[PDB]
Amino acid sequence: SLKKGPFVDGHLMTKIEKLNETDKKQVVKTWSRRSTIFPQFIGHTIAVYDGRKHVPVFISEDMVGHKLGEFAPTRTYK
Amino acid sequence: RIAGVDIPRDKRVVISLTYIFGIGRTTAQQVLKEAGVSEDTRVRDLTEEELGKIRDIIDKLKVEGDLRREVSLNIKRLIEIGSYRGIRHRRGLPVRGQNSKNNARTRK
Amino acid sequence: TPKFKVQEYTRCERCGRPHSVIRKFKLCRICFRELAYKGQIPGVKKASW
Amino acid sequence: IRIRLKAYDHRILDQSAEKIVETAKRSGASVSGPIPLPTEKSVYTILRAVHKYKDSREQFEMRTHKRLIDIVNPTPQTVDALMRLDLPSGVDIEI
Amino acid sequence: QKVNPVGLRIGVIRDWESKWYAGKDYADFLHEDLKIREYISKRLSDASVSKVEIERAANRVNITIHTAKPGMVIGKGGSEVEALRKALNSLTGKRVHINILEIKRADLDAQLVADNIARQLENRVSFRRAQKQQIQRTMRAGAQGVKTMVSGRLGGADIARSEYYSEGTVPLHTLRADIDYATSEADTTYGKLGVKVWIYRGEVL
Amino acid sequence: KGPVAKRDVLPDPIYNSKLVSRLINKMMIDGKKGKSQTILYKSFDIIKERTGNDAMEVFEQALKNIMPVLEVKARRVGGANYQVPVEVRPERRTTLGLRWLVNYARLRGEKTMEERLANEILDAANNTGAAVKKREDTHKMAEANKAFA
Amino acid sequence: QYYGTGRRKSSVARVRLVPGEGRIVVNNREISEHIPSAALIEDIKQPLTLTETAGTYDVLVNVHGGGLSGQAGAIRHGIARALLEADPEYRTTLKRAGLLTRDARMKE
RNA sequence: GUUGGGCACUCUAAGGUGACUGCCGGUGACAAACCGGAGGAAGGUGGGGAUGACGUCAAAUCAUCAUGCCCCUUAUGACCUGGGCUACACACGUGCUACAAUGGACAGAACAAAGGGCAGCGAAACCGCGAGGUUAAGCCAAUCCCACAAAUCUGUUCUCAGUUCGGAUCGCAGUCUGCAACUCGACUGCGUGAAGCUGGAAUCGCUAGUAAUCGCGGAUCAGCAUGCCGCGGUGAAUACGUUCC
RNA sequence: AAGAACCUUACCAGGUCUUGACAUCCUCUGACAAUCCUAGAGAUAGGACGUCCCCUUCGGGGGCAGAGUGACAGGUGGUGCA
Repeated sequence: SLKKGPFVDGHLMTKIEKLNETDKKQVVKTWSRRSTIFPQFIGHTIAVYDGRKHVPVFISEDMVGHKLGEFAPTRTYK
Repeated sequence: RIAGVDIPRDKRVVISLTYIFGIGRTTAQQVLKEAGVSEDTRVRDLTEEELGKIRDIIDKLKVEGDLRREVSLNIKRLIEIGSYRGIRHRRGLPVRGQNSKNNARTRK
Repeated sequence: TPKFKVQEYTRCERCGRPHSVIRKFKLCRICFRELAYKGQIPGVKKASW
Repeated sequence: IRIRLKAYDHRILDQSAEKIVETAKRSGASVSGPIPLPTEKSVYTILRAVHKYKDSREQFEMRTHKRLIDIVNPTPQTVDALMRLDLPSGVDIEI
Repeated sequence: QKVNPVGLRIGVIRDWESKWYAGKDYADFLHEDLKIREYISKRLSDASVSKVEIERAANRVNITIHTAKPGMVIGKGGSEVEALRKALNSLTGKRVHINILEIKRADLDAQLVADNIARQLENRVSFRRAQKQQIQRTMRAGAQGVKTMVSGRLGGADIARSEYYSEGTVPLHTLRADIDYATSEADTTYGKLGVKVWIYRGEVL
Repeated sequence: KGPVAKRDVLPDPIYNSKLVSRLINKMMIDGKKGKSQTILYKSFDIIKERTGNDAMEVFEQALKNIMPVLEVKARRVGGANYQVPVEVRPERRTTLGLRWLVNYARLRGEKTMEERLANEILDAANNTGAAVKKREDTHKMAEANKAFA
Repeated sequence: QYYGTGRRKSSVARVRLVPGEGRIVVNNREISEHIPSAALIEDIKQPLTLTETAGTYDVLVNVHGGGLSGQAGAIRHGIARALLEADPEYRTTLKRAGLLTRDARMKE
């Protein structure tokens, strides 16, 4: 829902809030493709599971509001 | 000429505004209401005063190249993140979860 | 015993089969049909319409 | 007193009401004779798709037959006699 | 294939086993019934019971188990009955009753008949013979038709194929004809074999 | 084996003509008899306003000119391929009258159907247009191969 | 007054003739309001026209169910069936027009 | 009906009756039949569904299930998380909406049936452009709620245009459901407005409440319908004939 | 099988458990357990917190769980020319 606000897994948001205590530094691996990219994520590289491997996606400004799985395409086709 | 668009003369105003990119039926309806002018009058039968008022209301809206650019910078933005939707934009495939096997021809 | 309520799915409470289940009876089309025949389903008779 | 009877066989449901009415009339209270209420028709349609689109139909049906029995000018013996009566396993006696 | 004769003749000439109204309790009262009848089978696998009629009355659940061996069913002083009840009392949750009547002439009931043939085929009695005992017993019982079938690897015969010895008439054309039907599976050392047994027992007029 | 009876239509309430009703039912689309009842009563007011005659005088005249007298029927006994001249039964005359009237009225250039149907009736009544031509056409064709029958 | 139940489809018209001037009032409205079609109105009057009782009786119908066509047929049938209570001499003239038959054409 | 009001009618549904060539004309074995009478709601097999025989394809299913013997048996057992099943060069099926005017929009009228509901239906007020949100009436019920129709009829405007035709697609918008709608829901804004100017060769099917057409409800189901199953409304044309297939 | 987001689900990729998910017993019979703290993507974990089985002439047994236990259990892996 949209009254409840944007969604993010609390397991992930904790990991990134620990990095926000320090200066980015570590790179978080997660399976929460469904988590919304908040402003707090900006500057991080997030390792997101695409079904087999973790895709390293650098988080920029325009990526805020989207989900993490928008940047980790699950199906290979050329 | 309204928002840099020669709206047709013979057809009614509401219709003539639908040609203006960024104005549809319901926008044209609440334009002419906000203009305080009859929505049944004709473009050929309007006044230059009434045109001015219509033109003043439409300046508050994003229309034509202003809107075309807004839309185009979004196409930029999605191909500037390699998002699923971005890739679907550049590949010419459906971007909102439509199936491709058949019935995707508008995109293809 | 699923984690969330959504995951919980209707299974044939006799068969165990998780398909085709009739919420009134909690049976798949199969286990029901058979029991309907035998006539162990209080007032559910075969129809002609 | 207002009684609602519900059954899957209208025969036993009629034989019930007969006694419910007769026990109230021997008890002496005036009876509104068993109102037939709109019989409920739950139909269950099990389809087995053949060639995908053709589909062998098999329909089953449950009918709840209903009867309403009002008892006017009720008596102590009536209220008793109603609880005394044994309506069978296929009838639901609601008061 | 064919319509199950019972299937199409319930509430018409034959009756419900499960005699009870219940609205919101339907599934509770139903799946209970399914345990009760599945239990009495596994328990009384040898007592010649078929029509396990189940009535209900809030918490007074009655189970009539019609039995061709009623003296055997009761047990030594209601020994089998009482032990049966307490389990059912502890399983179902209610006051499980045990009214009992007899299946006079076991060869009139098609379940019992098909159960009899179920054992003969396990003990390796020639398909041929197994049926013929029933057929003739059912004739003398007083039945206007019979159609025992056995189908499967018959005698261990590599190729499975069906063998039916049919006497009298099997009037499936007649909705008022009392065609009993009962299937059964015969698990030998070559798979399983199908005991199907029809019995026309005089018209229901 | 025995000729099925044709369905007895009611008379058209304002012209008391079962012919006019049959036209309505011919014009009716998707069981919208209302649309067709309107169209005809609109078309007949158009005929009466133009001509001054009663629409019934014109419509019956229109049908006379559309209604076929002889038709071509394919006969292939051995070889043959004979277009047997067949006399149109009086029911099949009206059939083909109303069919052609409606079929060609729908094809006309005029904007509304009430005008299109009015103009096809007015043209049919003047022994001209397309629906009258169609009758001529099959008669010209029936006259052409008249040596069979 | 002379009562007669009509039924077509799911319509059920409780027709009642009363001494009047040929007014058909269905559920407290003039027939023209309730049934729009003229063709349907003529067909509803068809029993009154053949007995020549149009202008003799006020028809007071109570209808419920089906549509406008359906409602017509039930009224027609119910007028016809009301007239039979008014005068048994009409039976011959009604029966000739097929007005006393109940059209039992249900959906398949 | 809102209420008192026997309850007439209608409806509800238990039990009945009713169609039989029965009766009457002709006809013909004086009979059967046939032709036509009446009476009746029904006429000459009342109309629908239900229920057949012995068949064969060692037809199909060990991905309903079970199954004798194989195999796997720290895995050919099992559990989780993410993903795929929703890919798309294309093909073969099923289907829906358009290709306008007998239409589109605009408003005023309407007239349905069947079915569902308490872990719910939710009135009605209220809030928002809307989808929805608020709180909560009444009611597991012929009692209350969902539904209470749409096609259509009557006002009005556009005027045969790629169009107030058409709706795809995309951009930006919101709202529910769920732990979560990125892949991959539905719905509603708002703009955009593709193809389509009504589908050949060919092929199938259909004799009436049918074809065509317009809505409704329900199962499955948190949500998800251009599918399925009901239900009702409107409602045809044609059947001469057996010449041919 | 036009009611697959998860579940379903069988497939995949990776994580993981191995009387193994469950399953009969064998017995041993405790509590079983809720539980919420910490992890983890979650399973899988360790534990914060939390164990009282009832019936039992109070022996045992019915259980449930864990352990032991044992063949097995269990396979959408084969064979529909078993």
